[PDB]
Amino acid sequence: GILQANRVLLSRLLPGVEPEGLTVRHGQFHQVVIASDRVVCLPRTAAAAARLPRRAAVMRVLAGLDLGCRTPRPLCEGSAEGAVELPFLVLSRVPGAPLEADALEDSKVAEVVAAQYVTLLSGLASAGADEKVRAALPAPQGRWRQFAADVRAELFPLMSDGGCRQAERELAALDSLPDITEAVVHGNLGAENVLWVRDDGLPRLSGVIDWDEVSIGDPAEDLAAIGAGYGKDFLDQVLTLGGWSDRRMATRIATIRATFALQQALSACRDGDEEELADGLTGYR
Amino acid sequence: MGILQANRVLLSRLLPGVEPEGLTVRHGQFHQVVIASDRVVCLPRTAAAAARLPRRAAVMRVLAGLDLGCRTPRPLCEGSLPFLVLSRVPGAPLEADALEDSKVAEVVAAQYVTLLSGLASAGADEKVRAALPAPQGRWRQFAADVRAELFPLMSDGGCRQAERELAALDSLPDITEAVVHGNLGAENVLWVRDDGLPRLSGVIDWDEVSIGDPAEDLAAIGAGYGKDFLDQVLTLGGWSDRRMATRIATIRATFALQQALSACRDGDEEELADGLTGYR
Amino acid sequence: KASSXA
Ligand SMILES: Nc1ncnc2c1ncn2[C@@H]1O[C@H](COP(=O)(O)OP(=O)(O)OP(=O)(O)O)[C@@H](O)[C@H]1O
Repeated sequence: GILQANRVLLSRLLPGVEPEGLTVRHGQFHQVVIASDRVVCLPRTAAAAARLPRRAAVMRVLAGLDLGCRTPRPLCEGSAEGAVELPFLVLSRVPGAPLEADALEDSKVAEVVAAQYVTLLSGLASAGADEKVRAALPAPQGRWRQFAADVRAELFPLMSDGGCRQAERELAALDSLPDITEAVVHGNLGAENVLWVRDDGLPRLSGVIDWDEVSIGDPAEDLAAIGAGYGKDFLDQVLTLGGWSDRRMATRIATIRATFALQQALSACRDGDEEELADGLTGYR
Repeated sequence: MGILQANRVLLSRLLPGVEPEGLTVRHGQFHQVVIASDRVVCLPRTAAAAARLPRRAAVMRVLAGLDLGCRTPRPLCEGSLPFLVLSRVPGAPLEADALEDSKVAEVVAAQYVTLLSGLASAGADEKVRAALPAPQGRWRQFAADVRAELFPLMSDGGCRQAERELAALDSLPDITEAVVHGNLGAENVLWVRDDGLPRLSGVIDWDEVSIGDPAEDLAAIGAGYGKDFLDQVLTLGGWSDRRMATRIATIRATFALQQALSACRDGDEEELADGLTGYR
Repeated sequence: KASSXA
């Protein structure tokens, strides 16, 4: 596996650590080796290695934002940002665990967890109005049109005729979405990437991980993720508390939310994660 | 009532559902620090430190955006009695004894060099320069406080020796090249252990931070860990020229007097006695 | 600002 094939480099970065004790998260461009206090991004290709200098820069910009929580801090030297290519990138590991929706059935838990999502999203939103953040992050145009193309090209071949018809319904509204580039947008803000410390009392937001898809874009993408994971009522509490419950925002969220499983399937398809592809394609084959 | 009971409205807001009597409060020169599982709440212990706290927050935000190869306390929330919530850096100080093992020493010295290089580079950034204290005459101020406040407590030979140490000190260049932690003692450097060899988790206590001379941080390392270890760091980082060795020696020889000057203003009698050992 | 001998 990746751990085996990269034992020598890992023995340097994590000296004395048994590499069989590590785990790996699959990414589009890099494989991520998870240690106790840090993670190591390993480029899967020469292209992937040439993107790490900019990823270093991006993670440094994120580590400077006021989000009310932690992010993976780059553990390289600043001069790694000026390199053509890096063979690895080490990041601090955000502690904590994902939150089961079950907890949100107690309504004080729900209020306190919604309030902390709002601080995060509000911080991401204001960072997106900042010209220096804007300059350091990607901001693709026409992403919804192109995403629809990418689904049709990469996922439809894996779908039943019924699945394809359902996907077409969901991809329908995408061409009419306004193309909003106003917030820092995590882009994969499912519950597994938002980590909590729940030992001492009510759930407290430790931090956020997996920023591979980060951009300047539409805040509705991140709220859609939340809604996809936690359902209507919890989403409505976040929108109320954040001041985002208007009809325009809510309609964009509904449109994006209906594509969210397809987003997960498209990512799993490009990063080789078989289980995540099977999950994402639930009901489309 | 305790500090915990007294501050309890703010704690239930910041730490919803956390039993206050289960927390711990460490004290410092300026701040009462409530210690929770993954964060601390800094509270001013004076009217002076309540006014300075916004600026301290701003400084911590800058530090959180540097490339030092490790963590720093990240500001998570600030407010007005002002408070500042910071991430808690995990790990523990390294016992000097761990440096007996030469493989541990190499790895630890390597991680110190990364940190010090990061601090050095960071001092060349106009923005950091713009956000961080860069005092001029930091040592002449020191020398005057020592003569005023400590000489009256000292023997004639004590005063003679101190005078020699302050002279050396007045001959140092007023270098402002690096971000200088200012108090980089062992207890301010935390490690992850028991997962192979020690890995630098992060650095805390940035109240003394400035743009300054990095010899101050190297001197602190040598005071905590000794001369073989500091020689290792100086050699690995390419800092073992004699001009650097002079600055390090000059600064280190002030460490007893700095402790005594603090313990004088504190009313701490044991620190004052320890600081003044051999000066009376 | 060395405390306690650092
Ligand atoms: N970010 C942190 N992570 C972990 N422990 C911390 C953190 N900040 C403070 N502490 C703990 O709290 C103690 C007191 O905090 P600190 O040393 O920063 O005091 P201070 O009064 O703010 O500083 P100073 O005396 O330099 O003005 C530390 O010795 C340490 O045990």
